[PDB]
Formats: sequence, C-alpha cells, structure tokens
Amino acid sequence: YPVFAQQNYANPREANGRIVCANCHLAQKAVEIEVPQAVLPDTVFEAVIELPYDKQVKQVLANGKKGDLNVGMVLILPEGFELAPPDRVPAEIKEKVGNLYYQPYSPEQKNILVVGPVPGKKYSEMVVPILSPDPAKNKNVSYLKYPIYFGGNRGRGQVYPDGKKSNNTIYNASAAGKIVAITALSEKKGGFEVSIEKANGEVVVDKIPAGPDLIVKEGQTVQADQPLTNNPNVGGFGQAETEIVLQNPARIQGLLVFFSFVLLTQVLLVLKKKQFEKVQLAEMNFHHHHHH
Amino acid sequence: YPVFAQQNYANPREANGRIVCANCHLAQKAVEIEVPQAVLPDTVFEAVIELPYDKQVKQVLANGKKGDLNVGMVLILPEGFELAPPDRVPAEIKEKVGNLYYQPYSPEQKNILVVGPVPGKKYSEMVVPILSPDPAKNKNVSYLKYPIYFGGNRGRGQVYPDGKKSNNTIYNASAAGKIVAITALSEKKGGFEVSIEKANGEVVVDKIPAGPDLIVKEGQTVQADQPLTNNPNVGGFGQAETEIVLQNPARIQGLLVFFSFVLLTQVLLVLKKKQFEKVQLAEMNFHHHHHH
Amino acid sequence: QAAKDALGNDIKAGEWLKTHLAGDRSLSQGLKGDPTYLIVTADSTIEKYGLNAVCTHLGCVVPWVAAENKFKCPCHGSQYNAEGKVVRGPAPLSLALAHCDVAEGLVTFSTWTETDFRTGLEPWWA
Amino acid sequence: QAAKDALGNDIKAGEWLKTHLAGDRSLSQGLKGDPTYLIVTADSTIEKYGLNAVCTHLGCVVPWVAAENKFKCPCHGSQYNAEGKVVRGPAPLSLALAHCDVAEGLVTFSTWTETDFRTGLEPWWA
Amino acid sequence: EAEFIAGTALTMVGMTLVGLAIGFVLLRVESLVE
Amino acid sequence: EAEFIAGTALTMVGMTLVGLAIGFVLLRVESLVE
Amino acid sequence: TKKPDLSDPVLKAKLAKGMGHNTYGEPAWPNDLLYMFPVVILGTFACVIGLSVLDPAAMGEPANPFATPLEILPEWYFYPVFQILRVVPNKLLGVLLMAAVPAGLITVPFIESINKFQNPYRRPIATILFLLGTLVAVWLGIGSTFPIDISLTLGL
Amino acid sequence: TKKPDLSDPVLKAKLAKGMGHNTYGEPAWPNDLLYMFPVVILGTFACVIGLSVLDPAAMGEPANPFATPLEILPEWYFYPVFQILRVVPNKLLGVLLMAAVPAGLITVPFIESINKFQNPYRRPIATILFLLGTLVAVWLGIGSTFPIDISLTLGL
Amino acid sequence: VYDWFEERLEIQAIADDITSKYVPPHVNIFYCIGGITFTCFLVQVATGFAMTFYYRPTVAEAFASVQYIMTDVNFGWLIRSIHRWSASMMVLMMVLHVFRVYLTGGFKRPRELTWVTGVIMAVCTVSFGVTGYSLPWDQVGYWAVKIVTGVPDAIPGVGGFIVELLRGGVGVGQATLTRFYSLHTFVLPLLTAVFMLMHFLMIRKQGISGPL
Amino acid sequence: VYDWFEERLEIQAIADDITSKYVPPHVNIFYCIGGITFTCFLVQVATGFAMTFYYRPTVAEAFASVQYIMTDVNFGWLIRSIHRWSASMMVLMMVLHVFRVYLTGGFKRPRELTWVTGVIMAVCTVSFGVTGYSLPWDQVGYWAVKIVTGVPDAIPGVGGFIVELLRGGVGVGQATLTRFYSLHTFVLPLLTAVFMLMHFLMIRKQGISGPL
Amino acid sequence: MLTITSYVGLLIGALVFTLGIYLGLLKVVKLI
Amino acid sequence: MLTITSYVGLLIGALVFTLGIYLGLLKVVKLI
Amino acid sequence: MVEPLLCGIVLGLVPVTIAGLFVTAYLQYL
Amino acid sequence: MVEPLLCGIVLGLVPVTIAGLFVTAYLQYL
Amino acid sequence: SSEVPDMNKRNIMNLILAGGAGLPITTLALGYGAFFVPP
Amino acid sequence: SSEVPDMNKRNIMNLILAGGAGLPITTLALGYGAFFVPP
Amino acid sequence: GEPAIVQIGWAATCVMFSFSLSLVVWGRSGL
Amino acid sequence: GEPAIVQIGWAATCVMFSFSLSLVVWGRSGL
Ligand code: HEC
Ligand code: HEC
Ligand code: HEC
Ligand code: FES
Ligand code: FES
Repeated sequence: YPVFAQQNYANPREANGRIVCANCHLAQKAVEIEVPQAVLPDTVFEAVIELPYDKQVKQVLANGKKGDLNVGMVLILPEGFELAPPDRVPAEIKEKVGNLYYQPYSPEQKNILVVGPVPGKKYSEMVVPILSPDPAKNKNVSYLKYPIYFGGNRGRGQVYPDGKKSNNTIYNASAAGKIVAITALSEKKGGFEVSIEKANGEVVVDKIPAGPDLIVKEGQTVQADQPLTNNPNVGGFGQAETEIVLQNPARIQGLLVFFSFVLLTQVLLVLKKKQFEKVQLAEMNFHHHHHH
Repeated sequence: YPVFAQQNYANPREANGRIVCANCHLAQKAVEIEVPQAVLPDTVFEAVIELPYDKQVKQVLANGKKGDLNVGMVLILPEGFELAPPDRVPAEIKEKVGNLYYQPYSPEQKNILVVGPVPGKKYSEMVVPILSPDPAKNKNVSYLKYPIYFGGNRGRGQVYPDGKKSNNTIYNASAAGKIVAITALSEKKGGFEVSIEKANGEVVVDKIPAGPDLIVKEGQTVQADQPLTNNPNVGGFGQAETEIVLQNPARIQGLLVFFSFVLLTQVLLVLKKKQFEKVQLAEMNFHHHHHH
Repeated sequence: QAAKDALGNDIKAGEWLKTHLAGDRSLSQGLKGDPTYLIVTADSTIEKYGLNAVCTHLGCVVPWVAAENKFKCPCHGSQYNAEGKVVRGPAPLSLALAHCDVAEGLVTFSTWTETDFRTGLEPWWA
Repeated sequence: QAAKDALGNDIKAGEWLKTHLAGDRSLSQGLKGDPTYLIVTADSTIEKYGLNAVCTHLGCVVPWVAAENKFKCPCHGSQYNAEGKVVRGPAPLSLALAHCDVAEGLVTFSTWTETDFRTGLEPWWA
Repeated sequence: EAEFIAGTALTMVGMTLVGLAIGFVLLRVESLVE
Repeated sequence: EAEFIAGTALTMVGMTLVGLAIGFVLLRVESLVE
Repeated sequence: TKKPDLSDPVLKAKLAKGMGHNTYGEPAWPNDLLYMFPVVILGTFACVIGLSVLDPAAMGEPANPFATPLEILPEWYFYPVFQILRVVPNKLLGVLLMAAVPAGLITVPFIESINKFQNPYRRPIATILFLLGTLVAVWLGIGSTFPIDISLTLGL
Repeated sequence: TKKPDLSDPVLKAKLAKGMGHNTYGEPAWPNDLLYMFPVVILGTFACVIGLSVLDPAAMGEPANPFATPLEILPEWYFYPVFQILRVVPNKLLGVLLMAAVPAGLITVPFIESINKFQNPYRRPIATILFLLGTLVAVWLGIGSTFPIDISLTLGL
Repeated sequence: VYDWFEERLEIQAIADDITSKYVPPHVNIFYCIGGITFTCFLVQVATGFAMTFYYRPTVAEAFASVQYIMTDVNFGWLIRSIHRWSASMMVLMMVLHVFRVYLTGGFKRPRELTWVTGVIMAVCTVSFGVTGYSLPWDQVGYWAVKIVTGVPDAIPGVGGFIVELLRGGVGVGQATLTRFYSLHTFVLPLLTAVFMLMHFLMIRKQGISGPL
Repeated sequence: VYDWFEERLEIQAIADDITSKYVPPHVNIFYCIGGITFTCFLVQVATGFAMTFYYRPTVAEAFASVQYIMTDVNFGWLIRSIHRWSASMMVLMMVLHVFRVYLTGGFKRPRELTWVTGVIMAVCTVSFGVTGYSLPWDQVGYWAVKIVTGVPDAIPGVGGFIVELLRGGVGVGQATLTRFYSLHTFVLPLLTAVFMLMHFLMIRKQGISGPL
Repeated sequence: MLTITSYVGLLIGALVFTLGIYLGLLKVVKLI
Repeated sequence: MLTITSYVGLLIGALVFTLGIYLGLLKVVKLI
Repeated sequence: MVEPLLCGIVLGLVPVTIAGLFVTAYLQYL
Repeated sequence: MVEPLLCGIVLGLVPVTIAGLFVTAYLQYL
Repeated sequence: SSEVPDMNKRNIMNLILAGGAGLPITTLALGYGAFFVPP
Repeated sequence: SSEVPDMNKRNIMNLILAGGAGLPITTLALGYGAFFVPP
Repeated sequence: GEPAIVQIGWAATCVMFSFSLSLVVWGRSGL
Repeated sequence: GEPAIVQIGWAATCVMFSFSLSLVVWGRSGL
C-alpha cells in the first residue's frame, strides 16, 4: 500500500530512479502517464495515468480465496507543483477525475501524490488535476522543462513491511532433501506443512499458506531454495517518466515576432535575387554587346 | 625588541606583507639580504644581511642620555628551512657569523629566526647559516623557487606593547591654546610639564619625558596635536624580500644533455646547408647548361 | 582497509543489522573507495566476502535485484548470480571479491588473493 | 546592514575595544561586503562613521599608516587624511562614509546620504 | 508513445513535401504573372 | 641590486657581441679552409 | 545560364579528371552566395530557435557515482552501436564491430573505385548495400529502446 | 645568388609599388626555411628551457581581497605607463596618456608618409623621436621602481 | 577607397575569383546540407563560447553553474537550449550530408581525401557530443563518461593506459571533468576547425563533383 | 605516390610557389625576430593547452591546481615555468621586432595595414599577459585584475558598464576569474590567431620591404 | 488540432504575405 | 667567476665541437 | 533517456531525404 | 614585485639591438 | 518579356533588403549581447 | 674551388641530419607526453 | 491539451521549416 | 655562492644563446 511506502520510505524514489513500491510488489506491468507538452503558470492541467491489467483474471485475496484487484499510485512532481484544490478544478474535469482523494506523501512533500487502494475495476485509468506553480510569486521555480515520475500498481504485494512473505508469492524448499509428507492444516487455517527429509536424516517442515498451489508431490526430491509452489501473483508494478514545460507566453510571442522578421527578410532576399536576374538575363543577350 | 613581537604577534608578517616590528619602530631605513640564486637539498647556505646606519650619530637612551644603537632582525624562511645546527656549520662560516645566537620565533616556527638586541656597532652586518630541506625525506617541500622575507631594525622604538610612547618619539599638544608655562621636573626625573591654556580658560598639562628637545617657547600659541618637541629617533626599521631556488642537480644535468642534442642538431643543419650550397653554386654556372 | 558508510563514518556490524535484514545486499564504501556491496547471510549476519559493484563490462555500478536473486547491470544487461559470479555477459568477469571481517562492528574490507572459489580460477582483480 | 568580522561573526563594540586600543583604524566587513575600517575615538570608543577602504583611484584597498596619521594607497600613492578625505591623488574622491551605530556591541553600518561633512559637498557614493 | 515518434516522423515527411510543393506553387504564379 | 640588473644587462650586451664575433670567426675558418 | 564548352581543351582536360563542373551553370555570386545562403541560414536559425523555445533544455539530477540510472541510454546516434553491444556476447567482438563503422566507412571510396559511376541507378550493388545498411542501422537503433529479449525483433 | 633584372617590366612595375623584393637574392628554400629556421627555433627553445630550469616559476600567496600587497608592481612592460599614472595628478589625464601609446603608435605609418625613405639616416626627425622616445620609455620604466618622490629623477 | 586597398592587397584578384565560380544544374537543394551542417557548427561555436562566461568546470560547481545559466543568465535558457538542440541538428544534418554525397558518388576519385577528412570530422563532431554532455556533471552525462571512457580497456596492453589518459587517473573524477572540458572547448574545436579547413580547401580546389 | 596526390591536389603549385621565393641581401638576422616572436607564441599555445589538463578555474581550487602542477604533474614545473618565461619573451621579442620594423621603415606605404594589424596583435599579446597572471588567483594576479579591470570607469557613461562586463558584476569575484579564463584560453587565442593570419597573409602578398 | 490548423492557416498566410510583397513590389511600386 | 669561466670554457668547447665535425665531415669522411 | 521529438524528427527526415535523393537521381537518369 | 633577471635581460637586449640596427643601417647607407 | 530594372530601382531594393535583414540580425545581435551583461 | 657533393654524399648527410635532429625532437616529444600521463 | 499560444508556437515553427524550403525552391527555381 | 652544477648550468645556457647567434651568422654568412 502507498501508506506502507509512506511509513517505510521517506523518499519514494531511490538514487537509481527505482520507485519503492517495487521493494515489495515484485511483479512488473506496464503503466502510462501523459501530460501536456507545456503549461502556463498557475494553471490546472491534468496528468492522465493508466494501469492496464486483465480484469478477467482474479488474484489471491488476503484470506485465501480469489478476488478482484485494487490499484494505487505515487506521482512525483517538480517542487512547486501540487494537487489542484477543488475550488480550482473545472467541473467538467472533476468529472474525469471521479471520486478519488489524492493524498500528499507527507505534509512537506505536497509535490508527491498517492492514491488507493481502490477498485482497479473502475480506476484502472485515473486523472489527476494539477496546478502549475508561478515563477513570479514563488522564486525556486523557473520556466524550465521539468520531469514527472510515476509509480503504479495493481494487485497485492509479496512482502510485508516486517519482511515476511505473503499468500501472493512463491514458496521455496528451506533445504534440499526428500518430501516425506505434504500434510494439510485445519480447514480454517489453510495451507500445508511440507516435510523435507535431508541427507543426514533430519526432517524440516515448510509452512505454506493458502493461495499458492503446491507443485511438488510426496516422495519427490528437491534442491534447497527450489519452488514448492507456483507464483499466484497476477498483479504488477510499473514505473514511467515524462516531462512538462513550464512555459512563459512572452517567449513564444517574441519567437513569433522574430519569425516575421526572418520571413520578411527571406522574401526580400529571393525577390531581390529575382529582380537582379532580370538584369543578368538582359546582358546575356548578344544585342546588348553588338549594334549589328 | 624581537621578543616584543614574539609576545604580541603570533605571525610576524601581516597580510599585506608588512613586518610587525613596524607597528612600534616608526622610522624607516634601508636594509639588505642576499642569498644564493639556488641551493641543493640538505645544504648549509648563508643569508647575508645589512642594517646600515650612521654609527656616528647617537640615540636617546632609555634613561635620557645619549648612546649607541643596537640591532635586531626577523628572517622568515620557507617551511622546511631552519637554522643550521652548529655541528653542520663549516668552521670558516662560523667565523663570518660571530657570536650571535639566532632564536626561533616560537617552538613551532623554527623557520622564522630572530636575533638581537645586540651592538649595532659590531653587528650592522650579519650572517645566518641556513640548512635547506630535502624533498626526498620531507614531503611538504618540493623543488621550487621560494621567497624569504627579512625584517631589520637598529635603534629604540617609539611605542611599547602597552601602547604608551617613549623617550624616543615626538610629543604633541594635547589640545589647542597658549603655552602659559613650560616648567621642568626634578633633576632626577627629567623632562617638563607644558601648561597649555585653552580658549575657555582651562589649563591642561602635557608631560614630556627626557630625550626629545622642546621646540616651543612660553607665550606662543599652538594647534592641538601640534609638535611640542623634535623627533629624537635616529634609528629605523626596514623590510626586504628575496627568493631562493631549491635545486635538483638532475634537472641541470638533463638540461645539459639536452643542450648537446640541440647544439649537435644546429651544426648538422648549417653544415648540411653549406654542403648543398656547393651544388647550388655549381648549377649556377653556365657551363652546366651549355656544352659550348 | 576499513569500510565507511553513506556519510562516510564507518559501519558497526550491529548498527547495520538493526536496519539491514537478512539476505541483504546494499552498497557502501569499499576497497579503492569503489562501491562495495554488503551481504547478510541467511543467519542474519555479515558475510565473509564483499562484492565490488563495478560491472566488469563497461563500468556501470550493478544493482541487486532480489526479485530474480541476482545482480543485473542496467547498461547492457549483464547478470551476476547472488554470489557475484558473472552468469550473463557482455561482462566477461565476475564482481571482484574482498574479505569482510568483523571485530567486536568495526567492519573492514580485505583484498582477495587466493583463488576465486566461485570458479576455482585465480582472481583477475589481482 | 550589520558589520561582521574576520571569521564573519559580527562585532561586539566591547569585544572590539578589548583588543583594539584608542585611535584604532583596522578593517572589517562593511556595506556591500567591502572592507570598511573601524575607528576608535580619542575617548577609546567607536566612531559614528566608518571608512570604506576601496581607493577611489583604481581600486586598491588603502591601508592606515598611523606613523604619518593618514591612509596611504600602495598602488599609485593616494593619500587620505585621518578623516578619510582625499589629500593626495591620483585618487579624485574621498573614502566613502558609512554610519557606525552601536546598540548595547551589535555594531551595524548605515548608508550615508547627507552631505559629506569633510568637504561640505554632497556624497558621490550615492 | 512509439506512436508519438512515428507520428512526429510522418509529420516531418508531410511538412517537407508540402514545403517543396508550395515552392513550385510560387514558381507557377511567377510563371503566370509572366 | 640595481647593480645586479645593470650587471645582467651589460652581460647580455656582452654575450651578444661575443656570439656574432665567433660567427665571423667560423666564417673566416671556412674561408681559410678554402 | 552558361553551357559548358566541350570545344575548350582546358575544360575537356578537367572533365577528364572529373573536374571543371564549377565552371558552367549559373553564377554562384551573387545569385546563391549573397542571396540564397542567408535564406538557408535564416531558415536554419528559425527552426533551431523554434525548437529551443518550445522545448527548452532540461536539467538532470546531479551525478551520483554510487547509483547508475536504471534506464540509461546514449544519444540517439549511438543507439545502433549500443544495441550491437548489449546484443553481442563478447565484450571485444562487440567493440570491434563498433570501430568497424567509421573504419569501414572511411573505406568506401577505395573499395568502390572499380565502378566509375555516380548515379545510384548505374550502381546496383552499392544502392542495395546502402538501402540494406540503412534498414539495419535504423532497425538496431529502434531496437535499443526495446528490452534486450525482444530488441532484435522489436516484438514481431 | 640572383640579381634583380631591372630590365624586366614586371619587376620594375613592382619596385614602383615597393614590392618584388622577395624575387631576388638567395633562394628561401631550402636555404633558410628548411635549414636556418630550425636552428633559430632550437636556439630559442634552448634559451627558454635554460631559464625555466635554472629559474623556475614561483607561487605567490593566495589572493586576499582584504589586503593589498604593500609593494605591488605590474609586469615590466607596463612599468612606463604605471609610472605615468602614479606621477600624474588627474585620474583621467593619466589614463588618456596610457591609451595614447597604442593609439599614437598605430598612427606612425600615416603621420610619417610625407617621407618616402627607409634608412634611419635619411629620416632625421624620425630617428631623433625614436631615440628620444626610447629614453623616455626606459627612463619612466626604471623610475616606477623608485619612490614616487624621486622616481622622476631616479635620485639624481 | 577600393583603390587604396586594391593598390596594396589586390582585392580584385579575390573578387574576380569569387565571380568566376559557377553552379552546375545538377546541384539539388540537398547540396545545401553540407553548409547547413557548417552553419550548425558555427552556431555551436558562438553559443558555446557564450556559456564559457558562466560555466564552472569543477565537480563542486558545475551542475550549479549550468542551472544558473538556465535560471539567471539573460537568455541563458535560450542559449543553452540552442547549444543543445543545434548539437543534435549538426549530427543529423551531417548524416543527411553523407547520404547526399554517397548517392551522388561525390566521393569517388578524386575527392577521396575529401571523404576521408569528412569521416574524421564526423568523429570529431560525435566526440563533441560526448564530452559536452559530461560538463553539467549530471547522472546521465556522468555515467556516459564512465562507460565511453571505459571501452578502451578492451585493447591489450595499451588499453588501461588509454583509459587513465582519458580519466586523468583510475576512475572518473574531477581530472576527468577537467580533461573533458579541455577536449570540448579547446582540442575538438581546434581539430575540427583544421580538418574542416581541409574539407573546404579540397572542395574548392576540385569544385563540386559532376552531374547525375 | 606524389603522383597520386599531385593528381588531385596539385602539390606542384604549392611546391613551385615555395621555391620561387627569394631572400634579398638587406635581410639582417634582425629579420628573424618576427618569427622568433611567433615561435614564442606557438610555444605558449602548446605549453598553455597542456596546463588545461590540470588547472581549475574557480576561486576555490585555482591556486591549488597551479601548485599541483608545480609539485605533482610530470614536468609540470618545467611546463609552467616555460609558459611563464616564454610569455615574457614573446613580449620582449615583439618589442625588438617593432624596433626592427621601424628602423627599416618596413611600415611605410604599402604595408600600413601590416603595421596596424601588428599593433592590434601587440594589444592581444599584452592582454594575454594580464588575464594569465590572474589564473592562479594569487595576491598579485588578483589585485592586478582589480586595478586593470577598474581603469575603464574613467570613461563617462559606458565606463561602469564596461567594468561590470570585465568583472561579470560589481567587484572582482569568481565571475571575473571565469570570464578571464575564457578570455585567456578562448578569445585572445582566437583573436590573435586571426590577426596573426592577416599579418602573415599581407606580408606574404607584398613580400619583405625593400633595401636600406 | 488547433496546431494542425494554425499550421495550414499560417502557411497560407505566409503564401499571401509573400505573393503580397511580390505583386505589390512588382506591379504596384514597379521596382522588381 | 666559475660561471664567467665555464662560459668561456664551454664557448670554446662549442667552437671546437663545431670545427671538429666540420673538418671531420669535410676532410675526413669527405661528405661535405 | 529517449528523446521522442528528436527521434521523431530523425526517423522522419532520414527517409524523406533518401527518397528525394533517389528521385532527383532518377530524373537525371532519364 | 620586480623581476631583476628579466629586467636585466630586457635592459640589455633593447639597446644592443637598437644599436645593431643603426649599424647595419649605416653600413647600407654607404 | 518585360522591363529591365534600372540601376535606381535596384538601389531601392538593396536599401529595403538592407533594412529588412536588419530586423532579424539586430534582434539576434541584441539578445546575444544581453546574455553577457551580468545578472 | 673543390668537388661538388655527389647525390649519395648528399643522402648520407640527410640521414645523419635526420638522426641528429631526432635527438632533441624526441626528447621534447617524450617530456611533453610524459606531462599528460596522470600522476 | 496544451495552451493555444504553445500550439500556435509549434505551428509557426512548423511553417518556418516548410516555407523555408518553399522560398529556396522558388529562389533557385527547383529541386 | 651557488653550487657548481648551477653555475655551470647558467653558463651552458649563456653559451646556447651566444653560439646560436654564431651558428646563424655562420650559416647565413653575415649580419
Ligand atoms: C512492502 C513494505 C510494500 C510496499 C513498499 C508497498 N506495498 Fe502495496 N502491498 C504490500 C502488501 C504486502 C500488500 C498485500 C496486502 C494484504 O496484506 O492483503 C499490498 C497491497 C497493495 C494494494 C492492494 C491490491 C489489491 O488488493 O488488489 C495496493 C493498491 C498497493 N499495495 C499499492 C502500493 C503502492 C502504490 C505502493 C508504493 C507507493 C506500495 N503498495 C508499496 C506491500 C507493500
Ligand atoms: C612595540 C610593541 C614593538 C615591537 C613590535 C618591536 N619593538 Fe623593538 N623596541 C620597542 C621599544 C619601545 C624599544 C625601546 C626599548 C626601551 O624601552 O629602552 C625597542 C627597542 C628595540 C631594540 C634596541 C635598540 C637600541 O637599544 O639601540 C632593538 C634591537 C629592537 N627593538 C628590535 C626589534 C625587532 C627586530 C622587532 C620585530 C621582530 C621589534 N623590535 C619589534 C618596541 C617594539
Ligand atoms: C608595430 C607594428 C607591428 C607589431 C606589433 C607586430 N608586427 Fe610583425 N611586422 C610588422 C611590419 C611592418 C612587418 C613588415 C616589414 C617588412 O615588410 O619588412 C612585419 C613583419 C613580420 C614578419 C615577417 C618578417 C620579420 O620581420 O620577421 C613576421 C614573422 C612578423 N612580423 C611577426 C610578428 C608577430 C609574431 C608579432 C606579434 C604578435 C608581430 N609581428 C607584431 C609590424 C608589426
Ligand atoms: S557496463 Fe554492465 S552491461 Fe555494460
Ligand atoms: S588605486 Fe589607489 S593609488 Fe591607484
């Protein structure tokens, strides 16, 4: 969960650009994010994100049964960029957004937004109303091309903050040996205890929760760290990056005035060329050099 | 005294290169210092200093009478350079030096040497045995051209560490007014008390020690800060700077081998020129082009 | 040589395991100042050997991807197994080793001279 | 503006007079960061005005030569009297003034606007 | 966004031909203005 | 040390003339070797 | 205009060495030099300043010698070589292929002298190799933006 | 050798414009170019490397924007101008005189065209002014190393 | 006036030469590409030299100075952006120029050296690009340096020696930044300028290639 | 081989030209001075460029890097010392060259521009000297900058504007060091090189002046 | 869209501005 | 002194070395 | 990181240019 | 600070050169 | 055919063309210069 | 007069001269290069 | 969904590129 | 009172200067 991140990661982004949601959410699935090429100061533009996944398949739920997936995300914006306050968002836009309540990664990091968990059935595609800062007012924000880092996931994680696995990951042989017995646990406890007999004769027991399906039968031999189950996880995390240009109208205006100076000049040049070729053509006539 | 410096100046040299002996010794007199153009490592060369002054004139002694002058000096050398130990100084040199006992400005600053007070009658010219450091051993000393700053004085100062003047400076009118009375003090106390009557009628008294001669008579009027005496001081302080090159024989050797390569080449060039001019001269002969 | 940390203030084997769980493989100051990883045995303890992150291919500091149980270089796709042995090129060699001895924290890195146990071949980083 | 010291840690009028005797004229941080001298009245106290050391000729920071009772520039021989007024060129103007007010130390420099009392002429540094 | 580059790409091809064409367009006008 | 520079100065003047001279000296030898 | 005088021995001589082509046609001055050049130079300036304003340069993050960006790519023009590298096993064989480019390029004029022609239609094999080579370079380049696993097919 | 042919109109023509002097005398190649040049260049290298070794460069003290070296001088070649400055009252009149140098120098060829001669002995006033000017420049220079009080007389 | 100059420089000769030149009809618009490339190079020079008045080539202040140009220098953003965009354009235009030359056989005897010099210039240009991106000392430019600068170790013997020359020691540090700045703002220009001069000289001497 | 080249560059022409040149008998040894000067300039270039691989143009590390060259760089001391000595020599030799030219009237019509260009070069050279001494950021070089850089305020109006351009702001700081480095290692060379080219070209065109 | 429009708009504009100055300079002021 | 001596010494030396190679190259190997 | 717009421009101009060149070359061929 | 050796060299060569120039100039004068 | 631009009609153009080109050239010039004036 | 150096006697010199000049040129070359090899 | 100024800006630029070729083709009579 | 190597060094250098002129005067036959 994004809160997990918040609780265990001061900065959701690592030196190499990896987003922390990946320390636990071990699957990988494409994501999207699109924003305008550029935006004027103190304006509300929208970040459009996509966390595509096959809504047909079902994941292993917390308990042990199979259900629907939820989505969450972390959007990292440039200093100065923050969530547009409801009183700044156009009604029509508010529509595209839906009933989502984007939150600040922390009281300080208002430039980092998180959301979810929420029904990925309805929010596999989201819209985030954002408000560009204003160089005039705020100083530490100039007209530049800024990056935007997006993190997105749908599905349950593989590790908990404390480090222990979960019902949505793969389980491996705590050691090498022979499977002497795969015995189940209370009907209302779920899972099994895979008993593995080493070489010395010692028997170790590997607790496996409900969710993952065993893929080893009794009597077969196994290599340590070998998979005892399949990988139930059907969700996935995905990163993405992009940029946004905080524009200043004045620049494009000057650019336009400049263009006209150029265009003017270019025409005068070629017209002048043509004018003179008149002359050139004339003097190329023999009657110019001979009275006959 | 150099000790005064030591006691009141951690570093005998100021940012702008001025030597502290000048904060008190207000007169100015030329000095000299000469050392070799360069010197090899771990070698004892000699710094030759001169503090010229007219040994005929006499200065105002501490008490009040007039006597001979004493000299002192501070020599600042590059880190690594220190006074050559007696067991390193050639006998003949020890001669040139005389019975002078150069001292370290402080236990750390062994690279700064002081001497005196001593009879300027005999030591108006001094010789200082110095031992160049060795890049090989000591690291923070390389083969470079290093500076040497010399400070030199002969005669008594004008200010004491506490700030008060002395019998060897000029005394001025503590205020403007009329000299109502210049009265002397105990025959064994010396000096006078110049009584000056301001404008308001108030009379102030200006204590003057023995040594400086009064140059104002009674009844005459004076402007504040105006001189009441002449300037007895007949001594003077002088700074000087120079450099020394810590040489490495290997460099000059290579330089020499190089020179021979050049010299060789130059000769071969001009000889080759001459050889070919033989040919040129030949072909310039008509008989070369015509059988006749 | 001693192994300093992020802010360059040496690592206390204890202080390190308070935050670094088991099977841990994160970077730190290593021999020659290069980034050298620090492993945490299954027995939540310091490993005897340290791995130098410098990819033997073209130079990129290789990251540990615990999801696939191996170091995977982001530059040209070099893959070294959990032990540091090159498993995928273009990298031709394995991540140089270094001894990691503890002394009551006071963790220090030692140069490796003996044969590379991961391939029996004598070390190339010597 | 406040006037810092050598190590840039403000001047305490008291701390300053403990070391700086009377008739003192040594430098310190001044307005615009430039080197601004600090005078000690005959009454071993801080003077109301501060003198900016920047020689009005070509730029050299001018030194106080108490031996001749005046500031003498080492570059081309400019001479300003004890008050800061240019007495010898090529310097055409005097060392800019600045107000030096005390506030229980807490010494601060103030910009000078009123006429230059040293010549009655209005300030040029404004 | 691979569509974006392919788009941009195709766009340039577009712009180029349009430009040359308008070039001849002018030449033609000049010609007619003959 | 003003003597030093004047010395150095005069020295160069010296070196220069000596050089040119030895130049002719060689020319002369070449000549004689004629 | 000014047609070439194939009567002139001077010209014929040059034509023989493959020269003199700058001695006939339209005057270069002021026609192109003085008039057209500026037009082209201005067009170029417009286009570049255009892009610069609309799409300014970005700042990255300061260098961190202890962390290599996960997605680290070279400049577009290196994309092909880059791909060759990640896709080729040997670390040397890869580098050689790299060097091959400039090396081989600087060969063309020599290993292609047997044919005295210029027009591509009179140079069959060359045309093929050029076209061929172009696809290969463009293909590899596009591939370098794909996952090593599928870059050699661009997922097709 | 090769004497000038005062019969040739080409040469005469040049001689008229003050040229063609490089068309007679001794061949420049290989005589000087190939043979002498190296000799001179090597001599120059020797001399400079000589000085460099025997008298290496020195380090100063780091810049201290709060303290100006008491004895602060410019490079030798500025000595004259420097002296003019410290010795002249006005801060402007001084600077003008400074600029005058390059300014006036760059004039010589024009304000000295009335005379068609080269040899100094056929140019009386010029010779005097040169000599004159040389003493003045050298004198001022030497003076800049003396105390302002006596620099204009060098204590004499 | 013309008289004054012509009477001692012979402007005529130069003029007369410039006039004598003709442009044959097989010269497409594609033949403008070489010059566009050149134009880009000149732009780079101006635009580059300009940043020399603000950029600091040291690990401690490089990234900062670049930012300063982007935020405080008058048109600083416009300049850097131009340097950036125009560098990419120079390379692209160069490629197109090669295409033109190849598909007109303008490299066949003679002109072979014209092509050779060209390829060298191609290398210089590409070299400019690499050293350039290292200057702001950012994550990308840095690692780029690390990687490129490493490649050479693949050569036996000399390999390592080279890597150290390029990095001013073992590993990428200030020395690397220092040498790189020198290469970008002193050597590469110098070199490029030289070969560019040869390219031009030869081109001028042999005139454009022939028709078809 | 000569054939190969001559068949497409016409080496002959160049060769033949070089040969045709003669040296008239009024040419003293003093006529070598111009070239010695040039030799000094080239030495400066090589020797200067070399320090570009170690010197750091920032107030925080300049004085240090210079020292490093004097203490750690292979022959670093020899190089810097040469740059130092040879710079002084270039100026001195230049002066002697002027003497030669003046006392042979080699500046009289024509050649007047040859003299003008020369004087400009004289300024560039002298300019190299000033910016150079500021680089190590030592007491002398510093104050020298402060003083020189100030002189211009004497001009009405534009004066201050200029001082700020030279210092990159009010007062001498890093910006000053930065601009100065650019001037010393980029502009002055470029400029000098240009005028030096003109000097040479004209000299070659008009040949040495006449006899006496 | 606005973009792909402003393009064709401005393009046409340029063409006009051109032809404008051309015809005006040729036929009106009769200079060309 | 040593200096003003080594000068004249080395100078003379150079003169010898020169004349040496000259005469040896001219009369001995008869190449010049 | 990939420069889309730039890449677009490259991948666009490269072919349109090569094409034109073959076109003009063809025209001359006839 | 003054550079004695350098100054020596300057003050030495300047005159010896000027002299030579007047000498050769004279020789030609005759 | 038509009329051949007389010298004068040619000087007029040169002037217009000059003035025209002055616009973009002056703009560039000024911006570039502006950059150098310290902030 | 004397004998005029035959071609061969001229090639010999060129060789000696080459080898000779190689000394100072190689020295300079190597020192210069040395400088660039980092400490 | 960028502001208009911006889109016009891009367009303008796209025109400069294009019309430049136009002017060249016109000025040179072909290509 | 400098070491000998040093003084010889200076001398050597003083010779290079001098003899260079010599070689030039010889090689060029005058001046
Ligand atoms: C390990 C400390 C985690 C980090 C870091 C993140 N998540 Fe997570 N997440 C984790 C677990 C163990 C689970 C399963 C919860 C359970 O016990 O049942 C999850 C689950 C989610 C979900 C719910 C998915 C679903 O029910 O379909 C979402 C939407 C989610 N996590 C989002 C998310 C984001 C956006 C993160 C980075 C900001 C993130 N998680 C980090 C463990 C961990
Ligand atoms: C003021 C704090 C001083 C400083 C700093 C230095 N000196 Fe001094 N010196 C001072 C005084 C007041 C006197 C007179 C002593 C007396 O009370 O009778 C002196 C005297 C000397 C002398 C003796 C001269 C003589 O008797 O002829 C010498 C040789 C001397 N001082 C040397 C000297 C040196 C070398 C200094 C700097 C290292 C120095 N003094 C500093 C006051 C002060
Ligand atoms: C005061 C003007 C002036 C300056 C400054 C000047 N020159 Fe010259 N130079 C001349 C003139 C005039 C000639 C031609 C004289 C003649 O025709 O005989 C000349 C000729 C030359 C020559 C050819 C012959 C010769 O006399 O050596 C060289 C080489 C030369 N200069 C180099 C330089 C260099 C290098 C510089 C320094 C940057 C320089 N010059 C500075 C005026 C100047
Ligand atoms: S440097 Fe690691 S894969 Fe290339
Ligand atoms: S700057 Fe003070 S006298 Fe020149």
